[PDB]
Amino acid sequence: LALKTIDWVAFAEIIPQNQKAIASSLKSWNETLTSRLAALPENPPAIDWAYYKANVAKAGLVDDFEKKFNALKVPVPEDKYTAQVDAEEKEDVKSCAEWVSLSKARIVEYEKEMEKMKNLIPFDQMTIEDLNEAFPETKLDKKKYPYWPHQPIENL
Amino acid sequence: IDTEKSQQALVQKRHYLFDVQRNNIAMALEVTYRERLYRVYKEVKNRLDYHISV
Repeated sequence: LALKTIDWVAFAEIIPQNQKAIASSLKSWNETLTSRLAALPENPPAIDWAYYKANVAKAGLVDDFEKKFNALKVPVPEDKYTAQVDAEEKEDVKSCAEWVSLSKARIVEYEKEMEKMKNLIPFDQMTIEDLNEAFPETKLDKKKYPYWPHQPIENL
Repeated sequence: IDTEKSQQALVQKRHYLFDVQRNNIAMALEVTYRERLYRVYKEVKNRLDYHISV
């Protein structure tokens, strides 16, 4: 049975806050399957007829019972579930690939802004217009205060 | 910037939830298969040794 390598709280970094219970419930179930497969071996230990032919006094009952055994098809379970979660994973890969693309645009937008703020002319040369352009919070609100000093007198 | 980068790393690691779903499904069906194996094995041996014991 091929299995996938797993870190565990690396799995908890990515889990959102709406399905924590679901997440660690799947974790618990994973542990149940770990110990349960580790317990029993792969195949059942086949049985010898010599101890079962030289013992049973019934007419060939050993042979036909074990023939039905060695001529039995046990129903192999089928997945029917990995494909849907694989497709779900592909779709999520798409969604967050585009998310990270958008945020890369934002990365270098921020870095352009940082290069601007790093390329600011020294302050003893800057005019009030240039300080306003480089710190647009300092622009006096000429709408809520149309008359001098163009701000509340408390801040004045 | 650094917060954006950390978000990128997390969303990179995203795929563990899906592969864990995969692992759990696989293990569950394997466990069920071996349980069926042992069910039928045990019970036919039970019939056989019932006959032997009687």
